[PDB]
Amino acid sequence: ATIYFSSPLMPHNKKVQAVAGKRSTLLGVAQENGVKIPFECQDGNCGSCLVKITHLDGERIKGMLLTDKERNVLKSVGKLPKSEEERAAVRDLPPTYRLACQTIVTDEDLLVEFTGEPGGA
Amino acid sequence: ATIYFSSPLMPHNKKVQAVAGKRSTKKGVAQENGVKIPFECQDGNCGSCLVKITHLDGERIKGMLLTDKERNVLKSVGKLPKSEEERAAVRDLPPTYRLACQTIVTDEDLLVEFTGEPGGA
Amino acid sequence: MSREEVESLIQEVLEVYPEKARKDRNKHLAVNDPAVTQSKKCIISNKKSQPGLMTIRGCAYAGSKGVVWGPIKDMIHISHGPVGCGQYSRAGRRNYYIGTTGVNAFVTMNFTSDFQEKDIVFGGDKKLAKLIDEVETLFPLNKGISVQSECPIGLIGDDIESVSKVKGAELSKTIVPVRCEGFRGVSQSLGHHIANDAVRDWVLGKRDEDTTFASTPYDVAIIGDYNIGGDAWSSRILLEEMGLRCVAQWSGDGSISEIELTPKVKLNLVHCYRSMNYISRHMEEKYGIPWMEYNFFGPTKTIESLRAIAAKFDESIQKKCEEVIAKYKPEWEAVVAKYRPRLEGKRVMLYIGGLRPRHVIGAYEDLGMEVVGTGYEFAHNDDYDRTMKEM
Amino acid sequence: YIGTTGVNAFVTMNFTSDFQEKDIVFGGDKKLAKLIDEVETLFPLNKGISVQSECPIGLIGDDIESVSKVKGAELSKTIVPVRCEGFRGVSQSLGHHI
Amino acid sequence: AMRQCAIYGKGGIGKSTTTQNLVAALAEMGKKVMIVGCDPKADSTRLILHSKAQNTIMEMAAEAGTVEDLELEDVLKAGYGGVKCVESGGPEPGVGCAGRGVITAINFLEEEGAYEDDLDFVFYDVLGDVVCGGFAMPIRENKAQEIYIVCSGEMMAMYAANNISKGIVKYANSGSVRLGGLICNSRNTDREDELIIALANKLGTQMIHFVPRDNVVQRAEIRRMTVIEYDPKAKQADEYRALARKVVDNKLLVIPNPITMDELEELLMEFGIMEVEDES
Amino acid sequence: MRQCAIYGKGGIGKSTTTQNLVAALAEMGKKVMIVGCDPKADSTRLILHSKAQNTIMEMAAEAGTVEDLELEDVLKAGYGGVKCVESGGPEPGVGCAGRGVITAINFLEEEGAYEDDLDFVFYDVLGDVVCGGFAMPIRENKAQEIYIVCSGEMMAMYAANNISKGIVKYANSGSVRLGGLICNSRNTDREDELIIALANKLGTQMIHFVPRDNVVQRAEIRRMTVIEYDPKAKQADEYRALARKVVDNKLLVIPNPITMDELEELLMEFGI
Amino acid sequence: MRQCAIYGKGGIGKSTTTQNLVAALAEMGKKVMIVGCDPKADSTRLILHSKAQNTIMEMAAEAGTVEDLELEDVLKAGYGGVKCVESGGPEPGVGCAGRGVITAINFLEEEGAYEDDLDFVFYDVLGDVVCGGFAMPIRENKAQEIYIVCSGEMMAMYAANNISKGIVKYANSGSVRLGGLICNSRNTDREDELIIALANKLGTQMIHFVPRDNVVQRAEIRRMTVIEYDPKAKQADEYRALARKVVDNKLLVIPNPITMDELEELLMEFGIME
Amino acid sequence: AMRQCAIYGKGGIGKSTTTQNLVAALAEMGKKVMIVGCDPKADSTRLILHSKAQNTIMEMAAEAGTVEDLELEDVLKAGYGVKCVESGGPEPGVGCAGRGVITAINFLEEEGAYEDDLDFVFYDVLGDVVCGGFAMPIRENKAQEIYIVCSGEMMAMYAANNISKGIVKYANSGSVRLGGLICNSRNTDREDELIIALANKLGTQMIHFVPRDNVVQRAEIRRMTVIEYDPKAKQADEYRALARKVVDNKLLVIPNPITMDELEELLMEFGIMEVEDESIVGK
Ligand SMILES: Nc1ncnc2c1ncn2[C@@H]1O[C@H](COP(=O)(O)OP(=O)(O)O)[C@@H](O)[C@H]1O
Ligand SMILES: Nc1ncnc2c1ncn2[C@@H]1O[C@H](COP(=O)(O)OP(=O)(O)O)[C@@H](O)[C@H]1O
Ligand SMILES: Nc1ncnc2c1ncn2[C@@H]1O[C@H](COP(=O)(O)OP(=O)(O)O)[C@@H](O)[C@H]1O
Ligand SMILES: Nc1ncnc2c1ncn2[C@@H]1O[C@H](COP(=O)(O)OP(=O)(O)O)[C@@H](O)[C@H]1O
Ligand code: ICS
Ligand code: CLF
Ligand code: SF4
Ligand code: SF4
Ligand code: FES
Ligand code: FES
Ligand SMILES: [Mg+2]
Ligand SMILES: [Mg+2]
Ligand SMILES: [Mg+2]
Ligand SMILES: [Mg+2]
Repeated sequence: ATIYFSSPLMPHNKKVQAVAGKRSTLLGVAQENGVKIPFECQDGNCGSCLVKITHLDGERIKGMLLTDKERNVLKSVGKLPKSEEERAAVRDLPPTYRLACQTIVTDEDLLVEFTGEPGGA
Repeated sequence: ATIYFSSPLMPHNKKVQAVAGKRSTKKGVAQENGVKIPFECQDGNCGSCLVKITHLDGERIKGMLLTDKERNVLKSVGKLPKSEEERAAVRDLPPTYRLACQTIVTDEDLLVEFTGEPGGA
Repeated sequence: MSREEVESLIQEVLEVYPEKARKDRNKHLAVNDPAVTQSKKCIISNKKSQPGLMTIRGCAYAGSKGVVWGPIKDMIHISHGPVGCGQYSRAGRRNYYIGTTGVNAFVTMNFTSDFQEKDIVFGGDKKLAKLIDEVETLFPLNKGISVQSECPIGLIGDDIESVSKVKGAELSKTIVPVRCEGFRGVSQSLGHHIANDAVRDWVLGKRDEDTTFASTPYDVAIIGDYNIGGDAWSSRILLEEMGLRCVAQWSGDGSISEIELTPKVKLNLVHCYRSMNYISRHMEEKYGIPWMEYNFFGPTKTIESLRAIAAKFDESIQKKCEEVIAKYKPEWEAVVAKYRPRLEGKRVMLYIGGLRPRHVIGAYEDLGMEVVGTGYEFAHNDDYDRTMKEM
Repeated sequence: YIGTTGVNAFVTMNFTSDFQEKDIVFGGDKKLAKLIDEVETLFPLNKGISVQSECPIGLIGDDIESVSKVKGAELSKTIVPVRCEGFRGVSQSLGHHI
Repeated sequence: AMRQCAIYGKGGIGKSTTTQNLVAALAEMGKKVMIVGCDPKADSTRLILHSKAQNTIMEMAAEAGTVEDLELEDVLKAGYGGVKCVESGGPEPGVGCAGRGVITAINFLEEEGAYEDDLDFVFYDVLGDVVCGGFAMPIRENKAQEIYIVCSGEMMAMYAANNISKGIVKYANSGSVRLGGLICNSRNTDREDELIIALANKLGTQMIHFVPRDNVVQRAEIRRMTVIEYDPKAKQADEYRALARKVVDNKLLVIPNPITMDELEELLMEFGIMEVEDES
Repeated sequence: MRQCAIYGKGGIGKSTTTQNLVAALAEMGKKVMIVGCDPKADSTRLILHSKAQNTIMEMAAEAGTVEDLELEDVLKAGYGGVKCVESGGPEPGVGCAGRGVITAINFLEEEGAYEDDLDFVFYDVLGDVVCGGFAMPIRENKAQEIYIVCSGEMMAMYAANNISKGIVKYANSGSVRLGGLICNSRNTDREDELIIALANKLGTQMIHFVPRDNVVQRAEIRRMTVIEYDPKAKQADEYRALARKVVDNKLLVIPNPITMDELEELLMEFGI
Repeated sequence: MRQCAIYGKGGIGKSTTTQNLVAALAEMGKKVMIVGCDPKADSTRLILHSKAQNTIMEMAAEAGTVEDLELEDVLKAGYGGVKCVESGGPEPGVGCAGRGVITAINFLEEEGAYEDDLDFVFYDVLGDVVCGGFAMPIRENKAQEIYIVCSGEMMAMYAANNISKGIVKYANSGSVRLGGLICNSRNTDREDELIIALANKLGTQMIHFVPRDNVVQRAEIRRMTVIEYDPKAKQADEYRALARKVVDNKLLVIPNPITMDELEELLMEFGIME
Repeated sequence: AMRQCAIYGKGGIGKSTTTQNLVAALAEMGKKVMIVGCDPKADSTRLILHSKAQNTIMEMAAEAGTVEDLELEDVLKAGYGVKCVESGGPEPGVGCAGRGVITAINFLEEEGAYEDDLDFVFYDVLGDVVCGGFAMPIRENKAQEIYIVCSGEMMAMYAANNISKGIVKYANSGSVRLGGLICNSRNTDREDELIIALANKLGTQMIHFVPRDNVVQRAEIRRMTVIEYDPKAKQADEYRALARKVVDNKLLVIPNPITMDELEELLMEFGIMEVEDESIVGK
């Protein structure tokens, strides 16, 4: 899996290789590579690790499970439209915005954008 | 070279493999793979093929030549800021917005975004 | 009848639960109104099971290895992890196949890594490569390997994708890694999705640059029929008598080459929407192959589906379809005449995980029986959209 | 430089592909792969190869990156492809950047 | 068989009224046709559905998550014997390209498969004032095989007709887009029938039926219906039918010869519309 | 220096009204510059007495690029000392039709043609669509005052509503305001009160009413503006009243859009 | 069904002014509801009389998630007409502090607590910074009318300027407009005409000028509004006057932001700052 | 050699004045100090540079296009011998108000301003709320010693309790500790004792008590610090006294935050809040 990290705080976009499906999440890959996504909780409720994820290989999008905890936090931050909620519930397709501490790496190419601000502006 | 095409008109982002440095430009790569970037001239003077380029491997950014023809067209559609014009003149680094019919593929990973509209909105 | 009675029954049944369990389970019980087109406001599905309530659901490994990948006969499927998962699913599903087991077919066999403590502590990637090497000498006639991962594989952080790539490049073999860990997903449905993604990403696009296959305007592919007791063979004989050529069968009695020949085929006939709608949508978007849902449960649904399928071809196929219907009419008329008087008026309750409760309702109604209850362990809201009209 | 020219130092020597009309028309990358094998045969003490591309290489269409990757891993030696075609850039300045 | 058509012209000359009346005539002869409204104001389906300004794809895609989630039945309605109607709509004024809705709607129709086999004609009503952008996309992407330009005796409508013919010849090599003819809508100005005939001869194309003005058109519009249905026995009803028969029987699809601005001025003085001009 | 822009649908008298506007303004001794932002290049013919002023876009393509272009070859003075600029568009189907406005406005700032103690700058802008370089004066805060020239017709009133929607979108990011509704007559009954009804719906006062006559067309053959043709004419003073009402306009109000039925009810209740 | 928001710097009596305002509107046959968007949940204590109303954020975490939350457990009518909701906020340093407002406002629409019997809806929103969920009323068009509670002190006038800047940014997107200024008085000289000077330059109007009193101090111990404690109090009539002008206020304007010097020059002339 | 410091507190209590005067006092002892304004108000370098207002990082980044092109020399202004920077903030309503702090600290580290050519580095951080940006210096281990300006006000102590909650939250992954508490005179009789008790409840010390002096306004109109305006004044002596005990500070403790009830009972103890009873609630 190839992950491209992008942020205005970063002078250059960073390209990393990651093992898919690890118990350690996207937060693991970011922390091992010095990508400074703000992590401010250990229970997955603060929403400060909000990132925008783009599947660069659109043919290779993997079905996943959006847990009830991540879904509720995305609503509390506001980064979950009603159509994306229905898409996840019916088609098991990931939404545009994810929580990095709760995101499992899949076998594809990803673009991860964050602003350095916690979820909720 | 790996190129990821992205557009609201495209249902999925398309990933292609391209040969760097070909005389046929990114316009060539797009047309072989059926990517519908609007091409409405053969002299490179319209702005119809305007695209946004993101260098995903920020370390592997290649120095290039911003041709005076492309520079003037990018200014005629209001897509070349003064800071990026100075960066191209002094550091030979590509600007964010490019003309696909005038863009030479380099040996890196690129994300190419277009709206389906000609340059100049 | 007795809609208010049904509502009161639901309410008095829900009283034993604690507040959380009661509140969640209230969303999952409904009284059918056939006039509704959108099930989700009426009923909720595809949610996590309440802990400690004795659910009937399985895991993603069951939905991937046991459902989609297992029926493929000339491939070897490795249950990567401890021994239990492979042992309990061995030959527990009747997907019929034609072959010599252990030589060129391996459906009823259990290949596993048999993880021990040192495998958990240090990893099983080297063990996986050694296992792949051992499989090739032991079984030289296998035509591909799939690695269905169990819970510890994702829980300890193994890289089965890179091992699959390296070993496949080395041995010129198709090695498909499936990350179908049981804790992923709430039921077998995500196992279906993951298996379909693996098929799309490692198998489907292999005979893309070749054109040696001689196609025909009447080429169809059966999708989502797993030959449970020979169902797919009866469906196949019915389709071939109608004048079509069946190139692929997903995945009962299925071969890897039949899967690879599915892009060439003109039409996709999808018997189960839940398990194989993903690959059908992918094929429609990529190769331009249209797909349709059919039903071969009972004479009424069978005739309706046969006519609908024949409507997609020229008039010779329609004439052959009428010939087939006329030929088979007296047989099921005699069956109905013999058995309907014994079964008339009986009430039946159903509970099967996806598609099949709705799928068999017509067959029951063909014998004078009526379905008081229909239920799904893992169906999504589109399946309920489809089943509300039929109840 | 301090070296033995032709054995372990190669500064004053000219290694070239010598493109002809058939190489201009029919590919050109098969000659490059064959050339790298001959360099290994006749100059075994070299510690790396760089491919400095001239004007026709980018104009006919050639993938010197793949040849560098395929032959580099095969022979376990660094092959550096340089896209320094003369028409790129307005002077020697872009040659430094490339 | 899948005869795709487009109607171009200046804003406010009567493209929508001519298109809907033409389409109503075609259905009367048992022709299954579809109207795609490519005008930004999206009123080219009022007189077929009779309801109101039809909901556009831009509005439906915005209220929903995206275009692929939107339903084909939601935007493509059936009226007047089932002639299918769709409206492209447009973006907010001052934002993006005013023709972006056209690019969005045509892509949605293709992806869904709304171009079903049993359709005979597809008509696009597109504002011709500017050629560029999504308004040139049907020409550029070979979406419309034949083009009919509504034109009047006014200087602007004549100038816009020359601009559209310039677009066709630019894309003539890359596609089958050709000029079908010109439709003269009457403002009751003197010596305009021959003026449009002269322009068509200068352009190298024929001229489709000339449509005299009348107040019966407004009578059917205030009730939100086509003139042919409101009165089938009126002369305008037969005139709209006559325009439709010539459209079906049309076979002269030529590559036009755009003329110079000074030629337009010279040809305007010879009919008395423009007073003769002296530099001194 | 006050920067103004004349917006409106194509063919309602947008050019001739603007030419006679600044012809009267220069009669007061003011220094006014005219920038033609219409792909049709007749926006300055009646103040220069020319067949067709060479557009900046035509000159750049002929002479290499816009860098080689000289200010003298694009800025021509006319009657009254008015500075005249014409920016054409590209050919149909070749890119955005509005690139000419972006190139010209940027060119004029770079050469510093604004700072030369100019009083009024007028942009004659296509108003059929509000997008690309045609919306550029509103987008980039180029023209603070905006006047819409409209008539008692659906398309003319629909165009006025669309420009007002554009003003609202960019109101927060710069001082671009709707100034008034210039109304020209096509000789239709109850047109003065109809457009006034539209204006007070917006909340922006109408500037002046311009009736139709043949005096402007006799001037058109001359290629000389009505004011300079015959200063004693009825309409010659009428543009004087329109010019005087423009220089002395102190109220600018953000517009509020009007829906389709609301505009349809306005047109219907007038008996049309 | 007019929804308003109270914006201002913390410590300027905004929560009390909103509560006495609400108590002033309850008597005159109006059913209103208060939504506490301030992180500290002291904005409904005078109505409910409760020690500390349980916030939506508090009870959502204990009950698992916000889906397992009932409206009758979050919405308490301590006074029969008045409805009180406390949004709550996260602990300091844990995510965005305004995200409690987003959860509560979304929750109330979901359960339909805005139905068929509300005349006024009031939001008591933190105004020190306008971002995240605190700017959510203005950004989402939740509160059409905005009243700023300011003071003679410079930081309060600076806070009023920032809110007006945020209203301008979302003027085109939403109907939200500045409805007026509320001046809460500390015992300093030249205050009412100072804020009138601020309002006159903003293009908006002053609504009222509430002076400091000691009747409010007696009410604090009661955990009650001044209106319910002593309806004959001079402050209690003052709050009726402020309430009556709120209902009968008609002009709603798009504000004009004021620069640093221009705000500063207003302070120097009045002598508030040297 | 570098002692990274931050000053927190509620808006409008005197963070900038006290910080600038203490920093100006430090320069007298030969100390090289850098002031980083982490407040969107952006006036924490006014009295050092004698300027109208320092241009913020957000202003030059927007006017130049991006933060890459920003010269360090344009960003860093030297007045009184002490370097000054202002983070600024985004437009009110969009983004996170603390975004300027995140951008400024990131740019300073990349450009080399934070290198150890300075004895002290100070952050003037708004503490009316603890969120991203304003809590970023605590989270990212960029300010080891935190000093809280607090008055005898209910809101001021509430903010002080909130900032201490932020410190303990990150006390196990970094060395961020609580240096002390600064009391600024709100002209309250019991306030000096009130904050002494608060520091004891929090487990920290009152580093000083600053009395409300009208000589500060006379220096503020001049855009100048109190110490340079009137070195022989006693206000400059208190600022000097605060400076010495800041350097001599060694008690960097992890605080013990108190609850809302314990804050209220502490208010009633010193007479600012009256004694409440449960039987006088309904009347
Ligand atoms: N054949 C006709 N006879 C008389 N009036 C017409 C005719 N066609 C259109 N009109 C009038 O012209 C006006 C504008 O026509 P419309 O079709 O809206 O122009 P567009 O081409 O811009 O859609 C309408 O109000 C209509 O009443
Ligand atoms: N005040 C007027 N009175 C009579 N006719 C006018 C008047 N103004 C313009 N016209 C006519 O209307 C037409 C409008 O065209 P013009 O103003 O040149 O370009 P535009 O399309 O930009 O408005 C002209 O041909 C002119 O003859
Ligand atoms: N109209 C008033 N007259 C006198 N004192 C008031 C008035 N309004 C508020 N106060 C006092 O000001 C303080 C601020 O109250 P509160 O609203 O809780 O703070 P905030 O404005 O930060 O919410 C309260 O202790 C209250 O006693
Ligand atoms: N030591 C002091 N004595 C008297 N007044 C002071 C003192 N320090 C600050 N002030 C006053 O307090 C006001 C606000 O202080 P300031 O430093 O701006 O607060 P902030 O902490 O928000 O920066 C200023 O107008 C100033 O005059
Ligand atoms: S695959 Fe699926 S539970 Fe579609 S996991 Fe299950 S042999 Fe059922 S209702 Mo066993 S989605 Fe097949 C099924 Fe249906 S094993 Fe069989 S009967 S038609
Ligand atoms: S949910 Fe699914 S079936 Fe369960 S383990 Fe997980 S992949 Fe497997 Fe196999 S070995 Fe035994 S039964 Fe489990 S406990 Fe460890
Ligand atoms: S291309 Fe044409 S329609 Fe699109 S923005 Fe430009 S001028 Fe407008
Ligand atoms: S947006 Fe405002 S409330 Fe949210 S984290 Fe940033 S500063 Fe805190
Ligand atoms: S780190 Fe808090 S939600 Fe992810
Ligand atoms: S197609 Fe015209 S510039 Fe590229
Ligand atoms: Mg129309
Ligand atoms: Mg004109
Ligand atoms: Mg409060
Ligand atoms: Mg400050």
